[PDB]
Amino acid sequence: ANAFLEELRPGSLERECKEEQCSFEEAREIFKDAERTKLFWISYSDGDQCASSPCQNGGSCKDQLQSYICFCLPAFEGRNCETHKDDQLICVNENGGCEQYCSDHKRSCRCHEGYSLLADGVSCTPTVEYPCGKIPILEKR
Amino acid sequence: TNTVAAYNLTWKSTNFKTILEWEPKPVNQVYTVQISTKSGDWKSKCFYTTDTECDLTDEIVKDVKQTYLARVFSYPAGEPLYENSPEFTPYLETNLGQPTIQSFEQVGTKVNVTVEDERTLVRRNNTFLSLRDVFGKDLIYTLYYWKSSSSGKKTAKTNTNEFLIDVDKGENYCFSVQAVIPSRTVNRKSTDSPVECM
Amino acid sequence: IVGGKVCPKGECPWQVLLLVNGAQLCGGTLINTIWVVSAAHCFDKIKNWRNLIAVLGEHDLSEHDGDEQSRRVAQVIIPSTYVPGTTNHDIALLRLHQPVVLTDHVVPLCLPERTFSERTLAFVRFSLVSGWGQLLDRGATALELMVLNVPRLMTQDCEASGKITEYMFCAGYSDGSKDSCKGDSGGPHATHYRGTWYLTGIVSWGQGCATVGHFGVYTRVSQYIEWLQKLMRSEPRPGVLLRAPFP
Ligand SMILES: *[C@@H]1O[C@H](CO)[C@@H](O)[C@H](O)[C@H]1O
Ligand SMILES: *[C@@H]1O[C@@H](C)[C@@H](O)[C@@H](O)[C@@H]1O
Ligand SMILES: C[As](C)(=O)[O-]
Ligand SMILES: C[As](C)(=O)[O-]
Ligand SMILES: [Ca+2]
Ligand SMILES: [Ca+2]
Ligand SMILES: [Ca+2]
Ligand SMILES: [Ca+2]
Ligand SMILES: [Ca+2]
Ligand SMILES: [Ca+2]
Ligand SMILES: [Ca+2]
Ligand SMILES: [Ca+2]
Repeated sequence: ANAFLEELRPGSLERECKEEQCSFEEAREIFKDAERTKLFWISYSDGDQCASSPCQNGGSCKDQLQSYICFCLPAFEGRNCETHKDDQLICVNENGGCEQYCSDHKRSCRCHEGYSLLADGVSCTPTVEYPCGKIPILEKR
Repeated sequence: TNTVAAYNLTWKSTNFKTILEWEPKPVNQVYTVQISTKSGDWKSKCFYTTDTECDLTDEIVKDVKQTYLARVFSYPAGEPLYENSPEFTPYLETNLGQPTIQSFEQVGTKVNVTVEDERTLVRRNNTFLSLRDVFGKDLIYTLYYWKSSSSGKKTAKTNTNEFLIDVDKGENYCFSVQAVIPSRTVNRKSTDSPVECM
Repeated sequence: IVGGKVCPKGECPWQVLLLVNGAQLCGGTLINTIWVVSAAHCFDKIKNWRNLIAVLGEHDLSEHDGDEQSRRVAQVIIPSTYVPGTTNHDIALLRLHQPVVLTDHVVPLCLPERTFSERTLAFVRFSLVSGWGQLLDRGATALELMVLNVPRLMTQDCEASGKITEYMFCAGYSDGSKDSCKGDSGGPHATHYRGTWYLTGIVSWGQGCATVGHFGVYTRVSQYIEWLQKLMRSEPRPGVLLRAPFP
């Protein structure tokens, strides 16, 4: 930028374009060569997309070319970390965590005949000796 | 009909931050996205969303070497209508993020230029891994440096994140590094980093 | 089964062998002590409905190790919508005259709920198919029970070839190497999910065994869950064949 008698000093990219907001004419004063000046103005014109703080729920942003990327926390996902893992517990989502049958309404798990639902409310276990869909010679001894 | 198939399924990935995008906006319908490997089961993401995008980062970081295929279903609001996305191999197709010159330092007729390690979205060990922890010997950085009084631009390259270049004494230099993977026909080079002068 | 492997004795305890006049007819699937699921086209040419036998615990046809359990088929039930000579609605529900005894070699395959099979099992990629059918296209049948692992395809992808209906689905390889074949019809298409196997398909039909650019077609069992469970609570009619209304 140009303040009182600033242009008496030699131009510097740091003080003028980085520390303040330089114009194309101030950039030309530092690079002199036009072809190299234009190459700088393309990348310089692309601002910091993280200035708006798009990320959410304690996510960190990183500026990119005409875009950005959000580093979400473990329990979060999405372009802006807006999605929570826990708020998706339904039968479409990994069978709702149920080992066998699932039902929407909190989702309720159930078991096929011959099995029975445990205390965890998701796991099934055989109640009979020969439950369906299991190989005895592989689940014995 | 009661539904229309999605289209323009495109992959948007940078530092393994993978986003699937498609069209159009929903009208009397909702979308569900599925993703799998070549021989893996289909896992669903973004269940019945009105969004025309879906973040698949958590699914592909489990193994960035694997080729992934996805599809977008269309439910109204025997099988529902859908559309397949192009195959996607993260390790070979993800865009290299814009590098950043961490620091530079001169000692006489030589200058050292250090590059900041770019953190990726691969959250191994409960922390984001850097760009070099993934590609290793495949990743290199190219340095573009020049004088204000130079005609063209000199170039340097390093297997690490530090350049050890020679300079003309007294002269003022500028710098700009670029991430590169020579073992790539597509997405071979990143975008140029911000300039840093002495 | 083409390009498959011999299923070790006891590792396919739900596989049923159906016979007519002592001759090999078709495969089947034990879903409980009394009822067996199979394909409908296998019963198109039957004359002696009394000479219909279902064997369980079988492995080697050329030997009798004592693990086999034979039962008379009391009642064969098929959808009214089914038409002999066509492919649609190719499923049959058989009632064994007396219940079989469950052993280490005789165990039924779980009949899943509709929603569960449609939401989860349908998206498990690979499933097992087995039977004593031909080992090659227009070849000899197998003596030892063969088994094969194949991936499931959605109808939109399989129609890269409206021949496949909503009561069907494709599965196998279009490379011409691994596929179910003639004689395996009626056999189980079993899908695994968390330590439990479920019935999701029935060997139905195809355009040549292991033909390039084509997959094997299987009856979509999830369509007949309510229909089957309904009949398993019905009073048996005296006639062997019984065309029940569907749905
Ligand atoms: C500012 O924030 C908006 C959304 O909050 C985002 O779209 C822009 O990219 C960012 O700069
Ligand atoms: C940036 O990264 C994310 C993942 C969170 O750890 C934030 O707290 C941090 O500032
Ligand atoms: C290795 As095995 C066919 O005996 O489970
Ligand atoms: C059984 As086909 C119509 O996919 O060749
Ligand atoms: Ca200034
Ligand atoms: Ca100025
Ligand atoms: Ca400064
Ligand atoms: Ca200033
Ligand atoms: Ca100036
Ligand atoms: Ca000036
Ligand atoms: Ca930017
Ligand atoms: Ca035998």
